[PDB]
Amino acid sequence: RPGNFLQSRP
Amino acid sequence: PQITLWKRPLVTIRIGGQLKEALLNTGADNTVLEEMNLPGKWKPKMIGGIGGFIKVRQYDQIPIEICGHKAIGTVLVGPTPVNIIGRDLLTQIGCTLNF
Amino acid sequence: PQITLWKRPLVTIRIGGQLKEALLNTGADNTVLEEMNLPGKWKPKMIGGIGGFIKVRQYDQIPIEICGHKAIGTVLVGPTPVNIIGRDLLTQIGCTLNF
Repeated sequence: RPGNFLQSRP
Repeated sequence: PQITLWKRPLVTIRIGGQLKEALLNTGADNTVLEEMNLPGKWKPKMIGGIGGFIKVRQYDQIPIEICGHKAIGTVLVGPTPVNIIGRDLLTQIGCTLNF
Repeated sequence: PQITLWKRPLVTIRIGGQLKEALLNTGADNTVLEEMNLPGKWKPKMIGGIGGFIKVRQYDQIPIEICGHKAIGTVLVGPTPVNIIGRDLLTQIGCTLNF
């Protein structure tokens, strides 16, 4: 199960 | 109120009358929901995460309720592993990171 | 501090005498740093999120200063786009989410 939900805009 | 980080910071959200679980995410610029149907105009965007990039659809001015707080703004929809409430909406609902 | 979320929460970190910048990420279970040389034994892991998975190396009992708060813990090292302080170490430095 994934655990790193870094997210960056366009 | 005040949320520990000993476990994942998961909260119920309500969007279009559906209840969803979502992660309060300071490491996300934007709010990204798993695939779902929303009304109105959209534009396709590419977002990056830890393992690479994904395509999402951007929808603007969508009403969401996050842990009791009404918000209205931009929602990206795509193949995220978990629903994520990112800084755009955390700022709307008054959320800070304290230590 | 009470860090506001108008901008990415990037903070000073110090590890092994090196000054770096990291993102405080409530959406990350664990702390993962860009490739760097650390001392001691390590074990390969995979970590995942948006975009899929990456291979990292796990080091134990690494001292790290985060915003001047001292922590000691497990640090993953690998090809993350940005240095990330996850909940493992956010908890040690006393971090809460407050709405």
